[PDB]
Amino acid sequence: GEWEIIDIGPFTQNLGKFAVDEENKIGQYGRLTFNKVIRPCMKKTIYEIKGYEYQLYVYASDKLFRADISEDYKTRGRKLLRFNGPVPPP
Amino acid sequence: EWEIIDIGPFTQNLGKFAVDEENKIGQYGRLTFNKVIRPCMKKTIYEIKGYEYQLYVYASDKLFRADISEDYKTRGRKLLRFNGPVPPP
Repeated sequence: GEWEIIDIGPFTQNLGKFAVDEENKIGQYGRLTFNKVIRPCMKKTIYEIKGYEYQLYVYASDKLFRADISEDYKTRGRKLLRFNGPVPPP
Repeated sequence: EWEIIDIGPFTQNLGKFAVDEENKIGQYGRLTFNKVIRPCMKKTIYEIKGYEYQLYVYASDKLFRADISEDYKTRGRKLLRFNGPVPPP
């Protein structure tokens, strides 16, 4: 799915040390001394839209072509991937 | 993952862009755009942005709940929340 349970090895423990260190920067508690991270540890893989791809039946010089275009999400920057033809009508 | 969109002005505008970019390379002589017809397909491309972690961490022998965000591209980490003390899982 999008959520995953990971193990409590060095990488996970190091996350724990990071939490405590950043918490001491704020100070909502007393200076904290890192002990250990215990199970369970949850990992959420965050997905984001990069861009889009379009498939298009397009007439040019009275010839049927199949054109594909990629568009970026943030910038709407467009690019032509492929342009083949003539091809048969749907 | 695949989606059908109508052949309205926006779609036609994609057609105008495809022909124009083809003229720049030129693998089909000078072409003149006419129109785009059905069906038009749209595939939405997703990419990993980062990660969020839920931790049970002992600090000064108290059990806290910590949430940390980690970015995919930059490896940048941030502490989102830090509550406690909390009961053992």
